Amino acid sequence: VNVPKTRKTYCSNKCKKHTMHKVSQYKKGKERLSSLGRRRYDMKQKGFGGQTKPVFKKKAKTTKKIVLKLECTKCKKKRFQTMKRCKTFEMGADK
Amino acid sequence: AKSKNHTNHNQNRKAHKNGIKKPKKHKFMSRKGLDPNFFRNQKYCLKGIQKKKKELKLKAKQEKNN
Amino acid sequence: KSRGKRSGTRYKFSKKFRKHGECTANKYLEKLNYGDYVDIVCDSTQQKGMPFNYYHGKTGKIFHITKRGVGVLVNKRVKHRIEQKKVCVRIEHVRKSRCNEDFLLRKIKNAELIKEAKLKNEHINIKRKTEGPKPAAMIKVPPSKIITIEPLPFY
RNA sequence: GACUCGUUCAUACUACAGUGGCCACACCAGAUCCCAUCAGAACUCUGAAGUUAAGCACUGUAAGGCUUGGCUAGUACUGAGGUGGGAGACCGCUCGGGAACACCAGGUGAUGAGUCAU
RNA sequence: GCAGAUGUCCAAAGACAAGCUCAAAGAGAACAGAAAUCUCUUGUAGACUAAAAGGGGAAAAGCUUGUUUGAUUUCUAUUUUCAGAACAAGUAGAAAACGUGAAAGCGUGGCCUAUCGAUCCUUUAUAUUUGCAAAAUGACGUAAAUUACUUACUACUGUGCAUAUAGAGGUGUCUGAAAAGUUACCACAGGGAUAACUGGCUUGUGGCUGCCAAGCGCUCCUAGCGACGUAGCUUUUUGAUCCUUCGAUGUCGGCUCUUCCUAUCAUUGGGACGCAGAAGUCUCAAAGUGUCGGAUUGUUCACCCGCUAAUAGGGAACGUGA
RNA sequence: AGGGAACGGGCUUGGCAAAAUCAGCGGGGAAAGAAGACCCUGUUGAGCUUUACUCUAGUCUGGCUUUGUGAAACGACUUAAGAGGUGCUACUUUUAAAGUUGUUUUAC
RNA sequence: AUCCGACUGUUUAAUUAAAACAUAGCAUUGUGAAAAGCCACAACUGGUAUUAACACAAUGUGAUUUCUGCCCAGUGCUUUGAAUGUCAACUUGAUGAAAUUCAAUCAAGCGCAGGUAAACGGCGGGAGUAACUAUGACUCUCUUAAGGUAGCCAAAUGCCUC
RNA sequence: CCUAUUAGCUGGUUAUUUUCGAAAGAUCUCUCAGGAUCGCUGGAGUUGAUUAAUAUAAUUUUACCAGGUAGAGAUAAUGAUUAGAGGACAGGGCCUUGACCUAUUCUCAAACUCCCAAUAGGUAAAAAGGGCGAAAUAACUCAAUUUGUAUUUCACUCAUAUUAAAUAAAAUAACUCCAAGUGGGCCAUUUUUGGUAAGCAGAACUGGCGAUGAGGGAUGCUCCUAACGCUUGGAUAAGGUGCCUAAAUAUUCGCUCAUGAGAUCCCAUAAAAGGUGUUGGUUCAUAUGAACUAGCCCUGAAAAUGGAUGGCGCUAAAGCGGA
RNA sequence: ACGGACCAAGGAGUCUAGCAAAUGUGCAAGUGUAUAUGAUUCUUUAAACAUUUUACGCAUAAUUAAUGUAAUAUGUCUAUUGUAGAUUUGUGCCCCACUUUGCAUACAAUACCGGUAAGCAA
RNA sequence: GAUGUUAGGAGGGCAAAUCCGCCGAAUUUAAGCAUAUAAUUAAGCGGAAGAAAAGAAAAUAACUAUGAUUCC
RNA sequence: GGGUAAUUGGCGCAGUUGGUUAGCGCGCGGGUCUCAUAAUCCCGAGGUCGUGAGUUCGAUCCUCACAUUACCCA
Repeated sequence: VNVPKTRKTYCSNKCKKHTMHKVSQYKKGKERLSSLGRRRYDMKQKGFGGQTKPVFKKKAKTTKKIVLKLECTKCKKKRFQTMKRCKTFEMGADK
Repeated sequence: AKSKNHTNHNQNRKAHKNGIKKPKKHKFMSRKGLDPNFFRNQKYCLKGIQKKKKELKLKAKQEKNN
Repeated sequence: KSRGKRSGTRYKFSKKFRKHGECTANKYLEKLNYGDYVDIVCDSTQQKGMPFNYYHGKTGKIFHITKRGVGVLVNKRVKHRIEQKKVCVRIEHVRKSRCNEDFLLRKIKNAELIKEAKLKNEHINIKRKTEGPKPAAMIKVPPSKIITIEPLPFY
């Protein structure tokens, strides 16, 4: 799957025209220790009792859905676009 | 043990026991998602019709009640 | 184990012998109005707006018209009851239904008969006749025309 | 007689042969321009010397195909009944419905709107 | 059950438009051949269309070229499964902004039918939308007034966190637990919904009896056989089924004892012979009488030694364990 | 014998069928025992085993505290100067032994 | 005469008395001591121990005779380390208004490098080849950590197998 | 003692009459001995009908649709497949071997189709509506403020006296609420998949058994008749009429002799192959010889306690086929 | 197939909490007087009786995560609009067709409230 | 610190329904199960009274503000 | 995912702003005789892309590629 780095498409925020967007790949980003869920999980894990929440270990599928971050070059507003899942994904590779 | 996977036996008898119900077939159907720019115009038509009719009736009522 | 959209439509959605090819240009000129009856026959040459397998050959009255599509209300039998189903198809997959044409012609002809009957002050039967037993007939036939039939031997 | 836009989408198709032309179609003359290519072949543009040779129209063929009818045939098959037959496989009867291939014969179109020429 | 296919692939293999027509065959052209390129004729698709298969497709849905990002944001009416819930996958539309084409139009991914995922949690985007429980934090910002706790007016106000909305991180047992064995020491609740035995139906397998006649039988199909085929009987084998029994029908063999069948091993009386006699083989009526001693093995089965007239085959809940 | 949940004491069709008793007997009552111990099921257990999941006693190690009194060495920090490349200024090294802290050894 | 166990002894009270257990003999392992080994205990404390390597503790094998082969790759166990990667709390430093967020280091363990099989254990396959035939001393080849050695056998261990 | 722990599992679960009356499908489920949820059922209630209509209908007629199963075909396509016949690219010695082409030919397909039934299925058959006009309204549509569309209001009027086809103990309707049980099914006819087959496994339609007795099939959960308050008469169905056993040793016409006759669907087995037994037909040869044919009978036809057209028995039938 | 040798007596859908539906009853935009108090009531009486003119529950208003906001709209004490529809009114005290009125309810259409989009936004 | 048959006194045990401290499960529910639930319960140890315990704000609110504890 | 190292000649290998270097593998000449072996020469995207900089494989950054440790709430 090849996707060009830029794309002239509809802007859905702060502009309502077809503007040039720079495209990139969304990344998950690290979970922070101060999030409410993480704090609750850590407090629960304290003490005796062992593991208190399920740990998933089936792992059926092998790929992930590809998410494109589109940034409008005018308003610098980011937007998300979901691609079909694929094994190989390059951005702006050779034609 | 092995289970009887499937059968349609007696289903027709069950269906016909309370008859094959027919749809009620009302006179008016909701126009919620049908032909906008047409049913909006119909709304305007109806609003104008009520305006003219009610203003005629109000004129008659005023001239008859003094 | 297989219940796709077009499962089991090998022959139903296939074009007739020597009748392949896209729909005729004249079909796009067909006139459709709200509330009139319409037949749902799937044209395989046009893929978008294709009706589901079940509704091929069914009839229903139009409840919606769009730029290139028709929403038609069709009765579907589900176990213990019939229920109304709004199926949305394209123009190519719909055709004017002749399920009413005898009724329409009867209405026109009966009206123009009732007018003249009332004009002449006559009582007429306007209902259909459901013809049954024929009257006695007094028929003639040449003797050279009667032929004697007897069962044939085996061979 | 002819043309344009259609309808039906083979009775309209295909092969071979014959006949037909004043404008009408067309073949045909040319490449400066618009345009187009390896190639003015095509496409596009400008023409009017020549020709029905072809396209096109009409016709023909113990022509193929297609189409209508007959016949296959009440045959094949089939709905309902049977304390019907038969060891069975299957096959009648009663009340009903009813094909197909093949073969035979005929046919090879009709038509809406508009326009041109006489 | 049968033949398969899916967990993908594609910035083009998506969108639009234009032009063109494909597979194959024949004929012809230096190298040049069955195949390499070119030309002509025929060519209803016999090609191609990502993949399985089935549909669809010829001035195209195929090939080539040009321009593009509609594979975009938001929302309805709905179809398939169906409870007419959800997901998912589609269909017809509407509000924006675009692409393409001269235009009519077409385009909300792939010509159509498959190609996928809840809550909670996390993550990153959006927001003139909100909160963090007595308050403030852009900022004394802008106007006036004095030595103040002055007065009016400002969409835009700290870190962190939490919220709302939208995608994503996955549950393939795919409407979605975080999960290795063994019990021949075993326990409990049950199950004839379910095995191991008889019995029952079926009889592939086993055994037995027919039909035909190519041949064998020195010649001669049928004295005796009978291949290639084909019709049956039996439940004496093993199968197949799971109908009865799991609040229990004591599941191998032998010993003992009785009875029954005949598909007769001997004995009785016959018929045939490829019958000189002798011995034998085929066969009929016939179940009255009889069918043994031992070595090895738990064996049934088997195999030897020996007698015999003969040492036949079977059944009786695989007869028979109060 | 039949049919029947496919092995009846009862049902159907037959054979038959004549009081009361004694002693034996082991064919049948699919005889008695006894909620099958084999097999399967149960989101019922238990014993046992492991590189099943999650923990835990014990054990190894580090930190803080108990923990006091001295010495030395080394390191680091702070400060003044020299040199290197280097845009009034920015970074590296060396020089003091100047003040602060940590470590390692050692003494009581 | 064969098999098993050397023997005396012990055992499943009420289905198994044995070839099972024990045994002497053999071998291995830990430990030099109250900061040791092994073990008990909630703590305090204790058993061995009124003990001290000719001892105590933990194992395997199982008289004698004759032997006890090869493999440290795997898994265990164990030995050395400032060359050494990884790591927690703590500590230190930077930033910040602070919470925080970032970095840095001499633990053990693992990893790295060794040792160990009377530790758990393991210990191959194709072809060709000798004046009859047969077989294959011999040769070639694949391959392992090592390719089952001395022995022994249709053994209470061999299906095929009567 | 916690503790009457828990049990999707086994057992039990106590008066009468009357009325209504099931399911053993389906979806999801760490689900397959369970549950929830639809469906089927009861009770309650309202709206309706009570106007021989209308709503309505497991029905038909009329009109119009859709189909690719049975059948048919191989020369129509694909896939097979047997043979020859005619006719100008290859090998050897004008000839041989073929290939190939043309027209034929034998035989086939659940995953083949030129064609294509029967049955099954759908829509429509007028009054809250239709037809025909005018006038208004709209921001819609159109080139159209007068093009169209839709709506509204006025007009006129479209069988109804049998009712816009027939028939209808059609309102015993429609709707709403609450809730039980059920969610192991099985059998018969017809169709069909796997299997050699099965009282086998799995499906389709309808009817039954379950949940249900009565008469008959001797006997029998499922067959035939027929479904059920308590009675008196009558007459029948299925099936029978020799006796068991109510009713014919009835009448009338044929066939059959069996030293293992035969005798009512399900049903309680019988085949290939034979017969110079007898009965009736068909076709050839100068009442003879043949060859066929199909009725009954016979051989083929052997199993274990003693034995079963139900028993007795029956042959001028009490058997078989009719009337 | 399992339980039942016999007889007597005992023997199993109940109680409470909480919700809903159904029906009866009272009152009704209100309803329930909670705890408690008073009062010649004090065997019964542990029940009955009572409650100086914004306690609390439920209802009377919804919607949103939420700061919050919150239902025609003052032209009119009219009370949104249709199609069916009960009842009523007249003409052809006992049929029906026209008028008249238009409950309940059903099917729609409209407004308006809260939230979300979109447009504008001092 | 000791020691005292110095003088005068106190504690010890029983009893628990209510009460006050400690210690502390599992059955069970989740239709499995591990956090959770059972439950700050049962069992265990200790200590009082006719009541015990709590109690005179390092309280609540955010209002026009309330005013120890306990109980309904 | 966090931390670490690595892949440059056919082999292996260490090396960093005024640099692609070597031993082994390959080719001939010559040679001290037969080897050795001086030397030329075959063998390099310094893993890949981007970035920094009179003067980089080099300095920074991202990608997959390998090996111990370590984290494994939908």
